[PDB]
Amino acid sequence: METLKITVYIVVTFFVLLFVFGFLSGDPARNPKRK
Amino acid sequence: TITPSLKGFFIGLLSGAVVLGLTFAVLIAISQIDKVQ
Amino acid sequence: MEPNPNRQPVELNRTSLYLGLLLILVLALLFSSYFFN
Amino acid sequence: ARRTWLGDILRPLNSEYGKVAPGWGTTPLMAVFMGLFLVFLLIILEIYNSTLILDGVNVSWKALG
Amino acid sequence: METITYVFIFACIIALFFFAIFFREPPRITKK
Amino acid sequence: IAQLTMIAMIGIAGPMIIFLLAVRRGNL
Amino acid sequence: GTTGERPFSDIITSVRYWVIHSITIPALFIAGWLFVSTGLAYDVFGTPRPDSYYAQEQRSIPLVTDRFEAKQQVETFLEQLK
Amino acid sequence: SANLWERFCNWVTSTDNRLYVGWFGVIMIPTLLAATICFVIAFIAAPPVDIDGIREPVSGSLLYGNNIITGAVVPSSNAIGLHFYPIWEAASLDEWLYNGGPYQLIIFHFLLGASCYMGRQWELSYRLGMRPWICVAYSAPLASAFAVFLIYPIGQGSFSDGMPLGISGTFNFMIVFQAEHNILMHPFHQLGVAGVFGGALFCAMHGSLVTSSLIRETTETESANYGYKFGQEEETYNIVAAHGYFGRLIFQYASFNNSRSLHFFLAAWPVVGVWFTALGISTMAFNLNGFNFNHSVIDAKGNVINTWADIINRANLGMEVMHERNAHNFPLDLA
Amino acid sequence: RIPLWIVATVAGMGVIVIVGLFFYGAYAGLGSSL
Amino acid sequence: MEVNQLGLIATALFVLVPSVFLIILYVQTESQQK
Amino acid sequence: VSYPIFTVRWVAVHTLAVPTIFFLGAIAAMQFIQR
Amino acid sequence: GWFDILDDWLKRDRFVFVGWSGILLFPCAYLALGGWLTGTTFVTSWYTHGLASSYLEGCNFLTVAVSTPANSMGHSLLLLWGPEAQGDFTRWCQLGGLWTFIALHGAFGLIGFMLRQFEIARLVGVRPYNAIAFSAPIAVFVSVFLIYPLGQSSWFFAPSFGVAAIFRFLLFFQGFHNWTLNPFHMMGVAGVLGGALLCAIHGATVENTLFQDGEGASTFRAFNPTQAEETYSMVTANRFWSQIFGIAFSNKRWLHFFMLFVPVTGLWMSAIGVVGLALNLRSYDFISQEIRAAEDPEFETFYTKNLLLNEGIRAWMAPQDQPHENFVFPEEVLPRGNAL
Ligand SMILES: CCCCCCCCCCCCCCCCCC(=O)OC[C@H](CO[C@@H]1O[C@@H](CO[C@H]2O[C@@H](CO)[C@H](O)[C@H](O)[C@H]2O)[C@H](O)[C@H](O)[C@@H]1O)OC(=O)CCCCCCCCCCCCCCCCC
Ligand code: CLA
Ligand SMILES: C=Cc1c(C)c2cc3nc(c4c5[nH]c(cc6nc(cc1[nH]2)C(C)=C6CC)c(C)c5C(=O)[C@@H]4C(=O)OC)[C@@H](CCC(=O)OC/C=C(\C)CCC[C@H](C)CCC[C@H](C)CCCC(C)C)[C@@H]3C
Ligand SMILES: CC(C)=CCC/C(C)=C/CC/C(C)=C/CC/C(C)=C/CC/C(C)=C/CC/C(C)=C/CC/C(C)=C/CC/C(C)=C/CC/C(C)=C/CC1=CC(=O)C(C)=C(C)C1=O
Ligand SMILES: CC1=C(/C=C/C(C)=C/C=C/C(C)=C/C=C/C=C(C)/C=C/C=C(C)/C=C/C2=C(C)CCCC2(C)C)C(C)(C)CCC1
Ligand SMILES: CC1=C(/C=C/C(C)=C/C=C/C(C)=C/C=C/C=C(C)/C=C/C=C(C)/C=C/C2=C(C)CCCC2(C)C)C(C)(C)CCC1
Ligand SMILES: [Cl-]
Ligand SMILES: [Fe+2]
Repeated sequence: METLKITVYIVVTFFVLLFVFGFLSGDPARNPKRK
Repeated sequence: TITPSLKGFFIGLLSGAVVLGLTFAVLIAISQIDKVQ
Repeated sequence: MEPNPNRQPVELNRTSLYLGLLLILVLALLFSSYFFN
Repeated sequence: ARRTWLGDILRPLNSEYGKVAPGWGTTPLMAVFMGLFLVFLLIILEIYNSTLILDGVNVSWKALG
Repeated sequence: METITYVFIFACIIALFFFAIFFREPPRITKK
Repeated sequence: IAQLTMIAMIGIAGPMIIFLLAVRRGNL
Repeated sequence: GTTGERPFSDIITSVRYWVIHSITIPALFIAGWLFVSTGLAYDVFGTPRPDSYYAQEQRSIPLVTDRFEAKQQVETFLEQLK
Repeated sequence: SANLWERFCNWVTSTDNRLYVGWFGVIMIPTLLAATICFVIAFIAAPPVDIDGIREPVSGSLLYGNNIITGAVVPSSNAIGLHFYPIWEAASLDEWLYNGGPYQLIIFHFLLGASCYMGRQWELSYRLGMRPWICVAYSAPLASAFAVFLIYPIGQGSFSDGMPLGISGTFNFMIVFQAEHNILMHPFHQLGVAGVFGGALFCAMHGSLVTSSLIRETTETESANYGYKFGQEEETYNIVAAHGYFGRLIFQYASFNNSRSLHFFLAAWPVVGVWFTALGISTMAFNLNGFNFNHSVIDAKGNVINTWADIINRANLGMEVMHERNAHNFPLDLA
Repeated sequence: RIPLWIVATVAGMGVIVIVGLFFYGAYAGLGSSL
Repeated sequence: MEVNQLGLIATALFVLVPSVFLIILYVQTESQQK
Repeated sequence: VSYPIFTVRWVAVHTLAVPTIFFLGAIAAMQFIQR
Repeated sequence: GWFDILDDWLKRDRFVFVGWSGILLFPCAYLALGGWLTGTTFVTSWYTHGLASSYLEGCNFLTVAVSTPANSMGHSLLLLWGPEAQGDFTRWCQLGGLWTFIALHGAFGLIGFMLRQFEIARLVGVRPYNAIAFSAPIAVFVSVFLIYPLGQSSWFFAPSFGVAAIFRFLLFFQGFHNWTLNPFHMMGVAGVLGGALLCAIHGATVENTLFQDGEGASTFRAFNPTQAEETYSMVTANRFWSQIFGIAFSNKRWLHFFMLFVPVTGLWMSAIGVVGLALNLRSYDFISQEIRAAEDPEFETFYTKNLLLNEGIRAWMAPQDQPHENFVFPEEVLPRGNAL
């Protein structure tokens, strides 16, 4: 039960990092023309 | 025979025809005053 | 007998099948509660 | 086609297909019964609705026996 | 008996969903 | 009592400061 | 894009228009005003005046209870100074 | 490898995926799978929930006597209020299912994902070179789920007052709401129904006008639909004939001839109306309710002359006086 | 010719006035509560 | 529980019958040459 | 052009236009009734 | 022949198209709108519902209304010159003659209008799907303002014309018919709610999937009133939704027919449900639920909860909502929870 908390926390961090480090990766660039 | 409500029916049946009348009168008339082709 | 000349073929595309079934199933999800009442 | 006994005997009744009267044919005469029917219904309607009462006509389960 | 019937239909709608999204008629352009 | 007197003036004021411009025709 | 009617725009701008309606519009207004202010409206529509819902004591409502003798029943309700 | 992460970002963002898992998607896909999976299990097998914190469990799942229409996922306990109740906050699941834990796990993940779903409706439009704003249309229905699932509870002080997740449970949310806020008599709800009624109305208008003014290209015994090929150059209906008819129904200047202005209106109306409806629930979440015209018109002596507004109050009192039978101990309902 | 923009802003204020008279009537008339 | 005895068969035929209908068509359409 | 005056459009416009003002006048007056 | 001359004139293209239909539409449509606007400001509902219902009495735009006739009247057409009013006008007003007036007139007015669509359609040479669609609103008006009360004791239980006066119609239906639990009302809303979605969703899909046909930002002017190319990328729209929702249109002819169908079918269903509420043949309860609730006092669903809300609505409203019943419910008989 104290474990599940830990796991859940880890799991949410992963995705939230994947998210920030994502738009950070020069997202404006990704699109049809002007970039 | 011809009871109060029967008289009223006529009053409405008559007051109705009139409206249809003046309406088709006016209409049939103004219609025949312009429509050239 | 002469092959009747008034007949045409019948059709139901895949999308229609889907739209159809979606309707049948959900109606069933909507009315089953009242059928079991 | 395929004629048949009954078929011939009935042949006349179905043949005058597109046959129409000319112009405004019976129209006007028709437009009168039509108006008569319209008034007839309004009466029997208004009688059932007790809007047009008529001594002799009692619109209830009564007037029965 | 009722529960089973309710879940079944639900399970059937989700199956439909799948087939509808992944097994539609590919939508073809101009020459259709 | 009736300070509607106020509103009224400050009210026709807004449209005025553009109307006078419609007269002196310019910069609208 | 057009029909016989004279383009509203032109009319709502014609000094003739206002010369006519500056008279007509307020006319209609002052009329309806008087319709209410003269108490006439109350009689044209049998609508109760602030002092005519109940009789002084009564706290009951003048509910019409039978169709045919309704008008008659209503008249009596006006009787108890209602 | 051009660089794993470099690649990953190219896939995620790839516009060649059957379903566009975007950046927002990376948050969406998981939260939505949790919300959905927990719900389905709850709705089917969860046990009774002490929604009102008064130890009077309300069972709302199929296996516990409910049918599709009655069944629902019940809101967290009132004993809990606005406190966070993650599974790891309970001595056991048995305790968690009794205090309505599943409810929070669901509303939070759903609201989270449904937002990203909006964030995605933008992203894909970007990767495809199309104008944004579609996601802004979806802001209305979302802003409602939010109002009904979070704002109202924050405002009222408890998640137990949020809308239940079920058919009948929703009617409950409505009937009670009306009693405590007299919503039907609130400008925002009215704007809401105008938008919804209107929407459906217009939806029918457009739909018919267009469908009725389609250029003939089909047989007498052939689906009139085939008269259209995916990827056409020119239009499939006479928008000039459409306008011609509709302009005559009412009158010309009261009819659209500009397809772009038509479609803007078509989108603007419902979205704007629902925005207000959502602001209504979010506003009555702080007790600024509908108009209260109770005993307004009174006669010459002081007697109270009823209006339909009063007949409405009686119906409301019935709801007030009967909801939450055993939950009240005092005179005023301040919660 | 009377400039349109004036026909409007005049007919406009004219409505805010009548519709505003109604709103005042709400705290005085019979529709009052006093 | 205390439900209707015919509810099950009413729901079953309500789903089967029309579904079977559509399906018969779709497949006969689907298999029409050219 | 040489536009006419009394037209069908005019009739309509007045059937709604005339009564309206008459009502707005009536109502405006009610704002002063009391008890 | 005069007829064709009468025709000629009528079907003449004016600002406000008249047409044969107009001979029915305008007379009625105006009378209906007129009667409402009249009662709203002048006629009262005292002799009828013991209620103030007009501006003249103090009601505001929300509380005003043209209330139904007494329950004594029954289903009487209440003609100005009928047994009730007896030619008298003021009495007519006080007996709620203005209701059957607005009702019956507006009724014909909806017939005339649909006919109009049909007539104008024909002239302009377009398909009548605008008329088919309008069947939906007719059904609603017909079933709700006519069929319904025709099944009840009288016109008194039909919805009174007014804003608030309609809200009580809603509350009533919940409380007495438990209407929200009706399969048909649900379909109803699924359609109106779902219809207001297609509306919004399609609109936005178009505005944000447009081609550039101008150099301005305000892309409204960039539109070709004269057909030619599709003004928005139907091909792009397809791919968008196909990737965000999984499903997406791809046949504007169907996408638009669908938009007619959804909300018209919805309203048709909501009508049938009411045609049934006329006979009181409602969808009030679930028997299996009631039976378990009787034997077992700890069984509680959001359904049972609701039914109690109804009991309260009925008990606390019935008195001033059905005056003709001279109801007297002693304080001790009134259902109430604790404290409240
Ligand atoms: C979707 C498409 C997009 C289009 C959108 C278009 C934009 C729409 C903008 C909507 C904004 C609505 C805002 C309403 C503000 C109300 C103002 C107010 O604070 O006003 C409050 C006052 C209240 O009046 C008084 O209210 C009460 C005051 O009493 C209190 O006050 C004291 C006296 O001051 C006393 O001491 C008393 O004891 C105490 O109780 C009493 O009842 C009084 O008798 C009296 O009635 O005025 C009144 O409300 C009386 C007048 C009522 C009319 C209100 C109608 C509102 C209609 C909503 C609009 C939506 C309609 C949708 C249709 C769409 C069609 C397509
Ligand atoms: C043309 C459109 C039109 C239509 C269809 C209606 C329809 C209606 N009106 Mg409205 N009305 C209209 C225009 C119209 N009105 C206008 C313009 C006005 C303003 C003047 C009114 C003012 C009005 C009032 C004041 C009232 C109505 C009422 C009514 C309703 C019933 C009345 C009735 O019984 O008529 C009966 C129908 C007829 C008279 C038609 C007869 C037609 C035939 C062909 C003529 C035959 C005539 C001949 C003399 C008979 C020979 C038979 C012999 C045995 C005697 C009905 C729904 C009443 C109502 O609403 O009640 C609640 C009511 O009180 N109307
Ligand atoms: C309550 C909401 C609602 C309203 C107010 C409404 C209103 C309208 N819809 C129309 C059309 C349509 N509506 C359509 C589908 C829909 N409409 C819907 C919902 C609504 N539609 C829905 C949900 C749908 C989808 C099924 C279509 C497909 C059309 C049209 O083609 C038509 C149109 O032209 O589009 C813009 C217009 C017809 C005008 C007319 O007939 O004049 C002539 C008749 C008159 C004036 C008689 C009115 C008589 C009525 C019965 C009496 C009303 C009584 C008082 C006058 C009103 C005040 C009472 C209230 C306070 C309760 C009208 C503006
Ligand atoms: C564990 C268990 C059992 C769980 C149970 C959970 C539970 C309680 C669920 C119960 C659900 C339930 C039974 C509810 C009942 C509701 C119901 C079935 C109602 C009855 C419906 C019915 C037959 C009544 C008739 C009314 C009717 C026709 C309404 C239908 C409305 C409807 C289907 C509309 C769909 C709208 C919609 C979301 C579609 C969007 C389509 C789309 C992607 C278009 C986007 C788009 C736009 C463009 O512009 C262009 C250009 C293109 C190209 C394009 O694509
Ligand atoms: C006086 C004073 C003062 C000040 C003041 C100020 C600063 C002011 C301002 C003001 C303003 C600033 C005003 C304004 C006004 C306005 C108005 C009054 C308007 C109106 C409008 C209208 C009415 C409109 C309309 C319309 C329509 C409806 C449609 C479309 C078009 C149009 C737009 C035309 C002081 C404190 C020192 C002190 C004391 C005195
Ligand atoms: C009944 C009747 C009749 C007749 C009558 C009529 C036909 C009438 C009409 C009337 C009318 C026809 C009226 C009107 C009125 C109106 C009014 C009174 C209005 C008002 C308005 C307002 C107030 C508005 C406002 C607004 C809005 C809505 C929106 C937003 C903005 C504003 C604010 C501007 C007869 C004899 C046959 C017989 C018996 C019965
Ligand atoms: Cl409750
Ligand atoms: Fe469109």
